[PDB]
Amino acid sequence: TRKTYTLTDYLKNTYRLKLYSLRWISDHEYLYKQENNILVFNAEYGNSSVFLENSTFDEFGHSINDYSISPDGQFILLEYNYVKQWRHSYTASYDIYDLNKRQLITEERIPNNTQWVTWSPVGHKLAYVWNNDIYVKIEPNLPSYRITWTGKEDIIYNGITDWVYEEEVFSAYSALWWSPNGTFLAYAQFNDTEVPLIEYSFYSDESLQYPKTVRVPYPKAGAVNPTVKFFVVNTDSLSSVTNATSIQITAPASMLIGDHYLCDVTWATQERISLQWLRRIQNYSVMDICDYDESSGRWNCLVARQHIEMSTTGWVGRFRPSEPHFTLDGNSFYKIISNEEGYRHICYFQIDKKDCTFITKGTWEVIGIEALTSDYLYYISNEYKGMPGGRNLYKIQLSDYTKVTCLSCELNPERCQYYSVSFSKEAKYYQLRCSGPGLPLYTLHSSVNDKGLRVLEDNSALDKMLQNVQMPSKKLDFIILNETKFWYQMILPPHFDKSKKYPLLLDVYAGPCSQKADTVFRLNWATYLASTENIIVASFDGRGSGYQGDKIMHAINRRLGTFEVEDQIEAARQFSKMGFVDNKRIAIWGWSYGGYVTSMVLGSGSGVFKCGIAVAPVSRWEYYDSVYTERYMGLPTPEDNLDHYRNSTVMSRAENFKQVEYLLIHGTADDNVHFQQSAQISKALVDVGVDFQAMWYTDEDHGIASSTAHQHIYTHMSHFIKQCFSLP
Amino acid sequence: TRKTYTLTDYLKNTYRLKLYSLRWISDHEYLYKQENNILVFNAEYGNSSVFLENSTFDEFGHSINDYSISPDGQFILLEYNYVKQWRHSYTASYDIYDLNKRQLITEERIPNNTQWVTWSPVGHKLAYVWNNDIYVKIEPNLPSYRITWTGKEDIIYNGITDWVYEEEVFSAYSALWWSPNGTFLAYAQFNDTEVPLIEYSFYSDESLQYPKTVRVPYPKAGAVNPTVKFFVVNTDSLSSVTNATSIQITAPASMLIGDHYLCDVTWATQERISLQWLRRIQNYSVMDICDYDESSGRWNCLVARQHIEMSTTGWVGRFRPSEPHFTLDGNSFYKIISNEEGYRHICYFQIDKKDCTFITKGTWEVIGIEALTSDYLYYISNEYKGMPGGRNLYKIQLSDYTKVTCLSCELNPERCQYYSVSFSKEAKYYQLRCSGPGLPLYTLHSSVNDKGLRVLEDNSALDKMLQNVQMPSKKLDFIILNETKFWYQMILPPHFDKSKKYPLLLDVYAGPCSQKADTVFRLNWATYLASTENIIVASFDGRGSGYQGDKIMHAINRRLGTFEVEDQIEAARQFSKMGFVDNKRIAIWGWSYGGYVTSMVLGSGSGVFKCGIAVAPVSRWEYYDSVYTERYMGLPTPEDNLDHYRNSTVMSRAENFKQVEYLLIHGTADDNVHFQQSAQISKALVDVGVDFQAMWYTDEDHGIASSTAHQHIYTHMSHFIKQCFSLP
Ligand SMILES: *[C@@H]1O[C@H](CO)[C@@H](O[C@@H]2O[C@H](CO)[C@@H](O)[C@H](O)[C@H]2NC(C)=O)[C@H](O)[C@H]1NC(C)=O
Ligand SMILES: *[C@@H]1O[C@H](CO)[C@@H](O[C@@H]2O[C@H](CO)[C@@H](O)[C@H](O)[C@H]2NC(C)=O)[C@H](O)[C@H]1NC(C)=O
Ligand SMILES: *[C@@H]1O[C@H](CO)[C@@H](O[C@@H]2O[C@H](CO)[C@@H](O)[C@H](O)[C@H]2NC(C)=O)[C@H](O)[C@H]1NC(C)=O
Ligand SMILES: *[C@@H]1O[C@H](CO)[C@@H](O[C@@H]2O[C@H](CO)[C@@H](O)[C@H](O)[C@H]2NC(C)=O)[C@H](O)[C@H]1NC(C)=O
Ligand SMILES: *[C@@H]1O[C@H](CO)[C@@H](O[C@@H]2O[C@H](CO)[C@@H](O)[C@H](O)[C@H]2NC(C)=O)[C@H](O)[C@H]1NC(C)=O
Ligand SMILES: *[C@@H]1O[C@H](CO)[C@@H](O[C@@H]2O[C@H](CO)[C@@H](O)[C@H](O)[C@H]2NC(C)=O)[C@H](O)[C@H]1NC(C)=O
Ligand SMILES: *[C@@H]1O[C@H](CO)[C@@H](O[C@H]2O[C@H](CO)[C@@H](O)[C@H](O)[C@H]2NC(C)=O)[C@H](O)[C@H]1NC(C)=O
Ligand SMILES: *[C@@H]1O[C@H](CO)[C@@H](O[C@H]2O[C@H](CO)[C@@H](O)[C@H](O)[C@H]2NC(C)=O)[C@H](O)[C@H]1NC(C)=O
Ligand SMILES: *[C@H]1O[C@H](CO)[C@@H](O[C@@H]2O[C@H](CO)[C@@H](O)[C@H](O)[C@H]2NC(C)=O)[C@H](O)[C@H]1NC(C)=O
Ligand SMILES: C[C@@H]1C(=O)NCCCN1C(=O)C[C@H](N)Cc1cc(F)c(F)cc1F
Ligand SMILES: C[C@@H]1C(=O)NCCCN1C(=O)C[C@H](N)Cc1cc(F)c(F)cc1F
Ligand SMILES: *[C@@H]1O[C@H](CO)[C@@H](O)[C@H](O)[C@H]1NC(C)=O
Ligand SMILES: *[C@@H]1O[C@H](CO)[C@@H](O)[C@H](O)[C@H]1NC(C)=O
Ligand SMILES: *[C@@H]1O[C@H](CO)[C@@H](O)[C@H](O)[C@H]1NC(C)=O
Ligand SMILES: *[C@@H]1O[C@H](CO)[C@@H](O)[C@H](O)[C@H]1NC(C)=O
Ligand SMILES: *[C@@H]1O[C@H](CO)[C@@H](O)[C@H](O)[C@H]1NC(C)=O
Repeated sequence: TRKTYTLTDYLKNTYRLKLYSLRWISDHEYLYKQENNILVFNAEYGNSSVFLENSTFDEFGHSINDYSISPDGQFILLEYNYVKQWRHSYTASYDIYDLNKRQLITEERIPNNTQWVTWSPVGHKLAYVWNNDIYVKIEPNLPSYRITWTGKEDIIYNGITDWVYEEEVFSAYSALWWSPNGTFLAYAQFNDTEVPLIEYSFYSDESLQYPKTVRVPYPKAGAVNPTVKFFVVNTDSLSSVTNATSIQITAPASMLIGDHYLCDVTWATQERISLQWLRRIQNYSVMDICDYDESSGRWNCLVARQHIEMSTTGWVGRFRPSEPHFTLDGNSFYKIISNEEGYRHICYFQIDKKDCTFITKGTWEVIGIEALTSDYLYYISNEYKGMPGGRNLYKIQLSDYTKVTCLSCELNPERCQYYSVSFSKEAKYYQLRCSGPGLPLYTLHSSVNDKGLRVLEDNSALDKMLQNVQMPSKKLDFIILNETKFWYQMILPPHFDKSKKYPLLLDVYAGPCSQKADTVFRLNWATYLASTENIIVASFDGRGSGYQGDKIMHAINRRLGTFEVEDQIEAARQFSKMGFVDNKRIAIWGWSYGGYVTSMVLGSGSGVFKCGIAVAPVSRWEYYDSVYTERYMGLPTPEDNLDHYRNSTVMSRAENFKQVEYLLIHGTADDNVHFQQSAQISKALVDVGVDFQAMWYTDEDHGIASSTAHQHIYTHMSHFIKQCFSLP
Repeated sequence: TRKTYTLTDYLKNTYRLKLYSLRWISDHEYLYKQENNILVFNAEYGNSSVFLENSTFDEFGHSINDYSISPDGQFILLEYNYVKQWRHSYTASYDIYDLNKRQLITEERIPNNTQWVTWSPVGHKLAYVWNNDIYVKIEPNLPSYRITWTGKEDIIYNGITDWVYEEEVFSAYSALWWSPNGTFLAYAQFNDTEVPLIEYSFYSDESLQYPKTVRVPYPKAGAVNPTVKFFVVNTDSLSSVTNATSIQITAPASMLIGDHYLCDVTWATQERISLQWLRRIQNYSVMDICDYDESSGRWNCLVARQHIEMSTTGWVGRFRPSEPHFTLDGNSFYKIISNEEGYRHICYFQIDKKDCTFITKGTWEVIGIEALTSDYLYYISNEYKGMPGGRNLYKIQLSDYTKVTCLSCELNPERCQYYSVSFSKEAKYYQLRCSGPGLPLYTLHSSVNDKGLRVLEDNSALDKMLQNVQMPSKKLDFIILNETKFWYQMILPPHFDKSKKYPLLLDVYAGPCSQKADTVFRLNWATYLASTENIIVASFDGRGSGYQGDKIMHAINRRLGTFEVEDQIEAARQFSKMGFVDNKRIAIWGWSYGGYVTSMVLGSGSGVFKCGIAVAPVSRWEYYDSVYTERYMGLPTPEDNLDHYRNSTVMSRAENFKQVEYLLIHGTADDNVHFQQSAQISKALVDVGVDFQAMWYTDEDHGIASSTAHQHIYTHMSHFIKQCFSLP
């Protein structure tokens, strides 16, 4: 009786998870799409109205992929012809619709194949990138002003990031930043002239007779990196001059001496901007704070306002130096930095004083600063119950740091331990997003008195369905190794019986500053494996994992492929010693960094695992990109860390794979972890006479997320796992 | 008790067939390499002498890949630094050693990276190609004369073939032809300027940070083909002060009207050369016979000497128009052509006469003309016992065509039914090479009275080893289909018992004019499957197969992927009805064209096959090269045969694979059948949700022949077949 969570359930998404995505358009109103039409909600009372009826664009002749209302509510940007590129980048067509006179603007329209478009933060100015050059339109129906003329495909990028900056630094395609009231438009320019190209075939539809060769500037570890420059243009002067001047802001001398990166851009006030630069050896960063000089029309960054951030134990920041949050007057800012103990906490800075004051502290960390008002700073941390895998919203009194209120901890402690938040424009209201351990719960709250206004989405519908299925349970706990505690989670089959021996699958990622043991509720492949196949799926956060202090996170500095790999093997030993695991049936699998660790574990000769699956794995660090790799590994040169680069490859352990069953999978169009990486693993295995299973996914990328391939790969992996555990 | 022939025996070659490869140097002597030393043998008595010491180059410094003694015996070309290119092409370095003065020539030596080299047919002149240009050396130690100056990598080829001409037309890298006494040097010139390039990644050794992109001019079906020109140059009148003059021989107007190919070059006399041209629509070819004009210095090809060869049912020739065999005075010639019954026989032509006289006839075919004297013409045919899969040497009296004598049929009928032959210079002697059904047997014979002089190699050593192994047997027979007989062979497990049910694997190629059912003795994968796994391995020759007349061969004209696929299913259906076949365990596998047919069969929905394996298969004809594809399919244009091109793909049958187990294999560096072909197959399977097994071989080409890859692919396929058949 009562069905279980099956593979088909997962692949067909029969049990749908509901969410509540809103867009604040002011300090007390937000937009919500309720069945193809845009509604506007009054936060205060919960009442609404139709902002844009679903029939507004039926004869548009195109499927609108997304929309964007200008800050002043006067226009709406319609995106269509969406064509995905990398992780964040894509191109599209755009039309502007005048919401007042209800008409679609047909003159001086945004070009087709536009790479990026953004409204000014105030009013309705527009800035967009086309053919790698920046353009600005003061009015939707007027001609654009071209800002740059150097744009050149795969070579010069104005206003948009190149491959590595998009993926590893800004996690965005856009590289432009409007000043608060929209007067200035700041942007970065990347030059990839000497950056080597990764080349791979793209087969496309069957009708393409000759395969296409995709070529993208991609700097592998130790190769020539793109160089970068920063500029600011006064958009208010565009209609007064024929060719507005882009004033350059040069990097400090400490960065110019060698290769470096621009890693953060954050406006402070209408005439003050801050920039952080990072040396290619990512343990030294500098923040400049630059002011507009109204008499010279130039930007100057006083050395008395420069802030240095460096690390003696690792790289700076979790993945990059943190962003500052300036007070209204721009004279001070809050920033998350690692304290003397190695834990990331909020530090209060005066712009012209080098010593900051920490406003939080403890053996836990601040995840992020969410909002700042004249009286309070709101942040998310894992302080609650000392659970590094939990997240809660807190409020600290700027006039009395001992006054810290946890705003989400006790709301529903059993159902909610992992929160995310979304504040209105002036932080007058905030939407809380609970994502576990129970079903996601979305709520709205008033900042003036921190009172709950109402439940936005409680997922009652799904709760109703799941009651008729034997769902698995999840356990989150820790084990103590060398005096330090390390967390793990287990997806346990229904009616779990600890007096039995269950087969165990270790689900691993384990890249630096990652966390696989948390309180988030997920419906994924492990759900089906535990529920239907009675398999225990475990994950462990060992050395190198984040949110637990630098002692743990920086333990793998300059040594990827060691401690995080070993700790995974040790975790499996610990789990077997728990008594309910069948030592004859322990498997391991991972994707991406997880594919690498899995492969390293399978080739360790530990004898602990019977089989494993690596999906799109890194196989040798010299094949991965510079920014990410070098951050942890330094440079692959004899004078630096070449020996470890050469000693941490999967290929060097090929012989040991004779002891296990291995399934290797990779998408041929992977622009991130090149197919090359798995090509070298398979070749090494063939060379030592090792048999193994393999699967390539034609034209799929690092995500192997196309609908058909997603279903195909998880189906293939399920058969392999079931076979290895002989269920069947 | 007696081991079996195992997979390791196949992979490690424990049981080696001995050969006897001799090189005729005159009408009565030949060279044979024994114990690394080159000996010269007197054919008449069998006595020998050492020709060159295996130690002469003891300290040569390089590993000699091969040697080539000049016609006059005065010099020996040493080949080293061999680097393989495609199926026949490669580059290497060469040295010339003087046998008389026992000295290595050190002045004016052949360049490194030479693409082709060849002695003149007489004496010791040399002609070689380097950087795509032709050079001639009258003396080994003198400077060479540059014959061509237009050589350009991947664009202009002088004296060497481009990819398609190498693979599909000449089956050689060489595109130069010396006149009989070495006076003239004829050569072709290929222009691939507008030929599209196939591009694919080459990963190389682990140390290569960025994969390289290989690109080769390769015309896929319907694409722009390379153009060709033919030249003749007098090597007796070269000057070191003036650039050699090449005389062009243009193709006939019936050829110049559209795309065409040069398909054969054969010298008739010291001053007469014959050339055959073929239209891109390969059912029309023309032979020109050209004579040197001593007063003009030009070459004239009289129209009265033109010979047209066309086909109304298919293409011309087996794979191309056959080569002519001219008489001593070059006034007449013998050439194999399809007769009015559609059977290939020898026709006797007068150079200035249109009608030729057939000298052989019957429901069987001449395989090739092997030697010609004033009294007899020697040839190989499958006439004996009406077995299309057998081959014997015959001679026919030119003065009375009714006098035909079989020279090998009765030598040893039980052990020998498949012969190839090698005649000395003036056909005074001939070496017979029996290759089946028993162990290979090499013998020497004298033509005057067809005496069997002696046994050169009888493989008695191998015979002694095989008596201690349980070897499989081979059954060759036929089934009837619509009053027509089609042959098949079965490799039967040792101690075959017709009262038992054996699983069966259909080994298929089935390309046009192929033959898989024959009397040849082979030690291969099938030998192991039958001997050790007790699997019957069968092969069948259906419509489209060769050596049985055009009625059968041309049955698939303009329709590949139809009758040849259906006939394999029909054969399996019949075998499944036999008492000794387990109809629950019938599999099919093939490589290359056999990979295509295997895939087409598995996606047929016939229900006869449980599983199958396709290695480097063609999946849609538009992806394969023009010369081979168009020969059978015409052009992929709506006005020609595009519909069938689109209806004969593997991809369109994806859905029907849900009922079978399929293993798809392909080398990533396949320059012949591009990985693309399998990449589209897998994508189609993923798109309809059908699970399957796959394996790519990094950097392997169409042969997947490197030692490690070879062992790995056959090990992997063995596991697949055994699992499919439930064999321990
Ligand atoms: C939500 O409902 C309120 C209450 O009816 C609307 O409030 C408006 O408030 C102004 C000033 O207080 C009044 O003068 C208006 O008369 C009210 N609106 C109307 C239509 O009478 C508010 O407009 C509603 N908001 C949404 C998004 O529907
Ligand atoms: C991008 O960087 C390249 C250098 O990598 C710059 O190109 C050089 O430009 C100078 C002067 O124009 C030439 O003398 C050099 O020959 C160029 N070097 C190379 C390798 O091309 C280029 O100017 C930069 N582009 C921009 C817009 O800054
Ligand atoms: C606007 O100003 C920029 C910068 O002065 C101009 O860009 C220069 O263009 C010239 C050739 O026209 C080049 O020699 C320079 O190298 C360019 N400099 C930069 C920074 O790009 C641009 O051409 C001007 N646009 C117009 C319409 O005049
Ligand atoms: C946005 O901020 C800019 C910069 O402070 C404002 O522009 C300045 O306005 C003052 C007047 O208060 C002028 O004296 C300066 O010449 C302006 N400077 C520049 C660089 O333009 C601008 O007015 C603000 N925009 C809005 C809408 O308030
Ligand atoms: C190869 O054949 C050619 C052509 O038949 C011979 O060249 C001719 O030789 C005679 C002398 O006996 C000359 O008078 C002709 O002018 C030559 N013809 C040409 C085209 O050169 C040549 O002698 C023969 N070579 C050998 C080694 O026998
Ligand atoms: C050689 O083959 C071609 C193609 O099959 C024949 O040419 C014509 O082909 C088109 C279709 O491509 C048909 O519509 C015509 O009926 C075919 N015949 C003719 C005369 O056009 C061509 O006839 C063949 N040549 C010979 C000598 O058999
Ligand atoms: C094979 O044997 C013959 C003798 O039967 C050898 O001798 C003949 O050839 C020699 C040159 O090759 C001559 O010098 C002899 O005069 C000649 N003898 C006769 C009776 O004809 C011959 O050389 C031997 N061949 C080899 C390759 O060793
Ligand atoms: C090789 O073929 C090319 C192209 O067929 C010849 O060049 C011709 O084609 C060019 C376009 O690719 C035209 O722009 C040229 O006008 C045309 N003729 C010349 C002289 O370029 C090229 O000459 C051929 N090369 C040889 C050695 O025959
Ligand atoms: C072809 O290349 C080879 C390899 O460079 C040349 O051989 C010489 O090899 C020695 C070592 O064995 C080197 O020290 C020399 O530098 C090489 N070159 C020379 C000129 O000595 C060879 O000379 C080249 N030959 C031709 C015809 O190109
Ligand atoms: C999560 C992390 C982040 O928060 N900020 C910066 C960039 C986004 N982030 C990343 O880790 C990106 C990395 N390229 C992800 C990553 C790591 C790895 F080892 C691979 F093989 C492939 C891959 F895609
Ligand atoms: C045997 C045949 C011949 O005798 N003469 C001419 C060329 C050599 N010959 C060929 O068939 C060559 C073809 N490219 C072989 C061939 C056919 C096919 F369908 C493939 F997918 C791949 C392949 F390599
Ligand atoms: C909005 O459009 C949807 C179609 O997605 C339709 O079902 C619904 O009835 C519409 N609702 C309103 C209020 O127009
Ligand atoms: C975009 O492309 C379409 C079709 O190519 C064209 O009709 C339209 O006018 C283009 N719009 C712009 C702004 O270029
Ligand atoms: C930064 O890293 C390099 C490489 O390990 C190191 O030599 C240098 O001392 C580091 N700088 C600091 C401040 O730790
Ligand atoms: C031979 O022809 C080439 C090609 O044009 C030319 O460069 C060279 O100088 C010529 N040599 C003589 C001696 O005419
Ligand atoms: C004869 O047999 C062939 C196959 O051998 C089949 O395709 C055909 O339909 C049959 N009938 C005739 C009249 O050819």
